[PDB]
Amino acid sequence: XXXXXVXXXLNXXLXXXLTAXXQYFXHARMXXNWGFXXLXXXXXXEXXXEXXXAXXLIXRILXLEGXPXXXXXXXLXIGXXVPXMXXNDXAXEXXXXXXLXXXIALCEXXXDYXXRXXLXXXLEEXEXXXXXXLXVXXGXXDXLXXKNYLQSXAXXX
Amino acid sequence: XXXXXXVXXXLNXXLXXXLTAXXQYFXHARMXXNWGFXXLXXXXXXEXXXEXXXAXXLIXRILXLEGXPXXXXXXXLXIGXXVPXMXXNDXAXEXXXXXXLXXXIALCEXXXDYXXRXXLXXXLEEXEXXXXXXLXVXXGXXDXLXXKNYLQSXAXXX
Amino acid sequence: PRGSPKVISVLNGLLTGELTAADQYFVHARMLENWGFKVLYERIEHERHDELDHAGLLINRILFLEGVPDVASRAALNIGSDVPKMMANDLAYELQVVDELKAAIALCESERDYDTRRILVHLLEETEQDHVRWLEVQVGLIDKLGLKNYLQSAAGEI
Amino acid sequence: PRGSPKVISVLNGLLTGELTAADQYFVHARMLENWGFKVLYERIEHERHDELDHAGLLINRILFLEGVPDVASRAALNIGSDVPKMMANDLAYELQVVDELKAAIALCESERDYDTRRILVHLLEETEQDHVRWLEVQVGLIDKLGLKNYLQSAAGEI
Amino acid sequence: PRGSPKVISVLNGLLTGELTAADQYFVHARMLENWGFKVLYERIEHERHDELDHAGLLINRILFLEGVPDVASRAALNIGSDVPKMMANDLAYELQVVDELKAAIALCESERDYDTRRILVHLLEETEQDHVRWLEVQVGLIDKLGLKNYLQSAAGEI
Amino acid sequence: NRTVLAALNDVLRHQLTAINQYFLHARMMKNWGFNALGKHEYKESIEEMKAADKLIERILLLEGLPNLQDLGKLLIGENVPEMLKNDFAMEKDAHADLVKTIALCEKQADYVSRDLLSEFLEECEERMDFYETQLELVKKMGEQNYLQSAVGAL
Amino acid sequence: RTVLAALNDVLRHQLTAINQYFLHARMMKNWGFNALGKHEYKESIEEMKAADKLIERILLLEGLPNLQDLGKLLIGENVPEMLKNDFAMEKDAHADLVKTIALCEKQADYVSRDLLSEFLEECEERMDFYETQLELVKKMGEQNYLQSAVGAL
Ligand code: HEM
Ligand SMILES: [Fe+3]
Ligand SMILES: [Fe+3]
Ligand SMILES: [Fe+3]
Ligand SMILES: [Fe+3]
Ligand SMILES: [Fe+3]
Ligand SMILES: [Fe+3]
Repeated sequence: XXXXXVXXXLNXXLXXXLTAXXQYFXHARMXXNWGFXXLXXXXXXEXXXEXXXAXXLIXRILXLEGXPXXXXXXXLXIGXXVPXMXXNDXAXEXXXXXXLXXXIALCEXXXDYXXRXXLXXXLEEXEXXXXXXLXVXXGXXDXLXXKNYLQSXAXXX
Repeated sequence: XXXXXXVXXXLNXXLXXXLTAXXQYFXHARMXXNWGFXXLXXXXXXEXXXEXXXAXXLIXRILXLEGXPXXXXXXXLXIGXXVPXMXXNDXAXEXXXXXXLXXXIALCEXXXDYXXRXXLXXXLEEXEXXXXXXLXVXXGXXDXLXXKNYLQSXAXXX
Repeated sequence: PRGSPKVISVLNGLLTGELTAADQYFVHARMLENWGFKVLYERIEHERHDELDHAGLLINRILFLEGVPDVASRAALNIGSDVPKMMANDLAYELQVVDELKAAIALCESERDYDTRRILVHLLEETEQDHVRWLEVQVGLIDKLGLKNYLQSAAGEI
Repeated sequence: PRGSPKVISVLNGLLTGELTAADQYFVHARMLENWGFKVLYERIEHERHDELDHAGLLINRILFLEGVPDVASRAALNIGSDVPKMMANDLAYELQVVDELKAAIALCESERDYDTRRILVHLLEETEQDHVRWLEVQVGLIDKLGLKNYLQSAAGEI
Repeated sequence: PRGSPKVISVLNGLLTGELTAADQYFVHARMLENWGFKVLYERIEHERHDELDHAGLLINRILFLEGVPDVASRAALNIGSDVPKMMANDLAYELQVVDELKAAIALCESERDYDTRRILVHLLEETEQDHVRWLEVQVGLIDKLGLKNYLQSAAGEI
Repeated sequence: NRTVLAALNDVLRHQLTAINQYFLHARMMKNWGFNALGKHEYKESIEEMKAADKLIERILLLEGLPNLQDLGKLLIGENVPEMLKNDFAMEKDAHADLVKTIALCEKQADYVSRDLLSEFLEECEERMDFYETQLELVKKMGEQNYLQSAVGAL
Repeated sequence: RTVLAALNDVLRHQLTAINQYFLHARMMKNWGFNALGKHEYKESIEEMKAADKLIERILLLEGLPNLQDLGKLLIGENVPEMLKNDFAMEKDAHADLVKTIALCEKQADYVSRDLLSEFLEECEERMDFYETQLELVKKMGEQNYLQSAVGAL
C-alpha cells in the first residue's frame, strides 16, 4: 500500500529520471560522434547511473502497489555545442533536484520513510555525482578556455 | 555521412521502436521481479539491456549519417497484467519491430546504403533469434506446461 | 581379410538402420530445441552423436571385410508431433534395432566371424542401455509425472 | 515467424544437399582411413563435421519458419574408386551445392526475408572457402606433385 | 582349474604361433633398423612387444588351466629379404594366426570354456586390428606410393 | 565474371594506394614527432594491408589475376591538417568505388565477394567518420591543441 | 640530392619487391604450397620492414620518399618461374644496392651507408636462398620440390 500523493510524486520523479536518461544518452552519443571520448565515457556512465536510479524508483512504485508510467517523457533539451550540452544537463539536474526536495518533503509529511530514504539517496546522487560535476565542468570550460577544455574532453588521439 | 532523408527517417522509426521496446521490457522486468518471477525477470532485464545496446547502435549510425536522432518520441506501451499477457504483448511488439526492420532493410538495399543495411541485418537477426524466438517458445511453454507449472519454473528458486 | 557376403549384408542392414536412427534423433532433437525442451534436446543430441559413432564403427567393419557400405539407403522415418510421440517412435525404432542386432550377432557367431560379433555385441549393449533404457524410463516418467510435469522437467531453465 | 513456402522448399533442397554431402564425405573419409591416408582422413572427417553443422543450421532455420524439414530424402552418392576420383566427385558435388546456394540466396533476397539470406551467405562462404577451395587445391596438387608424391603426403606417418 | 585337454593343446599351438611371430618380428625390426628404416623399426618393435604380451596372456591361461606351456617349440621363420617381402611375410603369418585363433575360439565355445574364449577374442581383435589392418595398409601403401616413396616414408628423418 | 574481377582489381588498386599513402603519412607524422597520430596512421595502414591481403586472396580464389602493379595518385599533405584532409578525400573516392562494386557484385549474384566488400565498406565508413571527426576536432579545439594531442607523450 | 635520388630508387625497388613477394606468396597459398607460401610471406614482411627503415632514413634526410613509382613485377605462372623471377629481381637489387653504397661512401654519408649495407646483406642472403631453391628443384625433381613446398597437407 502507498498513498496517492506519494505515488504521484514518485511517478513525476520517474518521468524526470527517464527524460534525463534519454538526454544523457543522446548527449553521450553526440559527444562520441564529435570525438570527445572522455566526456562521452563520463556521460555514458551518468546515463547508466540514471537508468539504475529509474530502476530503483520503478521498483519502489511497484512495491507501493502503483503503476509506473514509463510511457511519458518530458521536454528534451538537446545541445548543439559541448557548453550547451553541459548547461542543459545542469538545468535538467537542477529542476530534478528541486522536484526531489519537494517529493522528500511530501514523503516526510505522509510518513513514508523508506521511500523518503530512497529519495534522499537519489538526491545525494543528483547533487554530488551529477550537479556538482556539471557545475565543475561549466566552471572548467570558463577557466581552461573552450579550446583547452575540448582538448581535455577529446582525451587521446 | 550525408545519409538519405528516407534512410534517416526509417532509422528514426526503428529507433522509436527500439526505445519503446526498451521501456516496455523495463517495466515488464521490474514487475516480474516484483511478482517473484526472478528466473524470468533476469531474462527480461538482459533483453532490455540488449535493447538499450541496439538503440545505441542505431543512434550512433543516425549520427554518423548527419541526422538528428529522434530519441524524444515513444510509441504506446503495452503492459501486461499477467505473465501470459506480458509475453504475448512482447511477442506482438517484436513481430511488429521485425516487420519494420525488414522494410528498412529493403529500403537500405534499394538506396545502396550497405553499412546501415548491415547494422539493420544484425538487429533483425538479434530480434528474430534472441527475442522473437524466445517469446514464441515461452508462449508455447506456458501452454504445454500449463500456467501453474510455467510460473513455478519462472519463479525459479523460492 | 575377405568378408563373407552374409556378414557384409547384415552389416549393411545395420548400417542403414543406424543412419536412419541418426537422422531421426537429429530431427527430434532439433524440434525439441525449437520447443524449448533443452534437457531433452541435449540428451537426444548426445544420442545422435552416439549413433554417428555406431555408424562409423559399422562402416569401418564393412571396409575392413572388403565390402561396399550402402550408405545412400535410408529406412522409413517416424517423426513425432509431440514429446510422447517422439519417445514412442524412438522406442519402437530401438526395439527394431535390437532385434536386427540380435539376428546379426547370431549370424556372426554362426559364420565364425568373431570380431564383428564383438563389435555388434558392443553396439547392442550401448543400444539397450543408453537408448532403450532411457526411452522406456522416459515413457514411464511421462505416465507417472504426467504430461505437464514431465514437460516442465524437459524444459529446464526458462 | 512464418516463412514463405518457396523459401521452405528451397531450404529443404539445401538440407537434402547438405545431408547427402555429409554422407558422401563420411564414406570418403572412412575409405581414406581404410587405405591408410591419415591426414586426408582427418581433413575429410572435419569437413563431414562441418557439413553436419551446416545441416543443423539449415534445419533450425526451417523449423523456425514452421516448415517440416525433410531429411529422409537423400540424393544419389558419387563414391570414387581411388583418391583422385573421390576428390573430383567431392569437388563436383560442392560446385552443385554452391549453385543451389546461390539460387537460394537470390530467392531469399527476393522474398524479403533476410535472416535466411544471412545464414545462407554464411553457408556459401563456408562451402566456397572451407570445402571448395581445399578440393580444387588438392586436385591441383595431384596434378603438380604427381599421384605417388601426393599419396605419400596424404598417408602422412606410417 | 584343470580345463579340457584339447583347450590346452590349442592354447599351446597358439602360444607357439605367437612366440614364432615375436621371433620373426624381432628379426624384421632389427633388420629395418639396420637398413635405416626407423619408422618401420619403431612400429615393428612395438608389434614385437605386443606379441610378447599376447604370449604372456596365453601362458598365464595355460598355467591357470594346469597345463605345461610349449615354449621350447617354434615354427619356421619366414624372414624377408626386402621391405615388401618382409611386410608380406608378416601379413601372411598374421592371417594364419587369425585362422588358428578363430578355430580355437570355436573350440572354446564348444567346450563351454568362456574365459579362455574371452582372452582369445581379445587376442583376435588385437591381431585383426593392430597387426593385420596395419600390414594390409602397408602393402596397399607400397602399391600406391610406389616403393621409392614408401621407403622414403619408412626411413623418416635422415 | 569478368566485370566482377575488374571491379575487384579496381578496389585492390584503391587499397594499395591507400596503403602507400597511409604508411607515408604515418612515417612523416613520426618524423615530425606526432607519435600518437603516427601510431594511429600506422595501424590504419596495417589494416588496409590486411584488407588488401583478403582482396588478393579473393581475386585468386576467383581464378583471376591480381593487379598489384597499378597505384593511384598519392595525395601527400604538407602538414597534419592537410594529411587528414587528403586521407578523408581518398577514403571518399574509395567508398564511392566500394558502393558501386558492391552493387555490381550483388547484381551478378556473387555473394562471398559481396560480403567481403561489405566488411571493407564498414571499415572504410569507420575511417570516414574518424577523419571527419579529426578535422572537426582540429577546427573546434585549434590546430595547436590538436597538434599537442597528436604528439601525446613528448 | 644524389644520395636522396639513389635512396628513392632503392625504395622503389624495395616496394616492387614487397609487391612481388606478397603476390607470389598469395599465389603459392592459392595453389596449396603452404611452406613456400609462408617463406615468401616472411620475405615480403622483411622487405616491408626494410622499406619502413628506408622511408625513415629518407625522411630523416629531409627528402620526399617516392612511394608512387613501382618497378615491373615479374609474375610467374608456376613455382619454378616465380623462384627465378624472385632471383632475377634480387640480382637487380644487389647491383643497384652496390652502386648506391659506393655513392654513399663517396658523398661522406655513412649512416644511410650502413643501412644500405645491412640491406645488401639480407639481399645477398635472399639471392643465395633463391639460387639454392632453383638448384634444389633441379636436384630433387620438380615433383619432389613441390611436395616439400606443400608441407603438411
Ligand atoms: C608499400 C609499402 C609497405 C610498407 C612500408 C609496409 C610495412 C609493413 C610493416 C612495418 C609491417 C609490420 C610487420 C611487423 O611488425 O610484424 C607490415 C606488415 C604487413 N604487411 Fe606491409 N608494408 C607495405 C606494403 C604492403 C602491401 C602492399 C601488403 C599487401 C598487399 C602488405 C601486407 C602486410 C601484412 C598482411 C602484414 C602483417 C600485418 C600484421 O602482422 O598484423 N604490406 N608491413
Ligand atoms: Fe510442478
Ligand atoms: Fe545406434
Ligand atoms: Fe555444407
Ligand atoms: Fe599375437
Ligand atoms: Fe593545451
Ligand atoms: Fe618424394
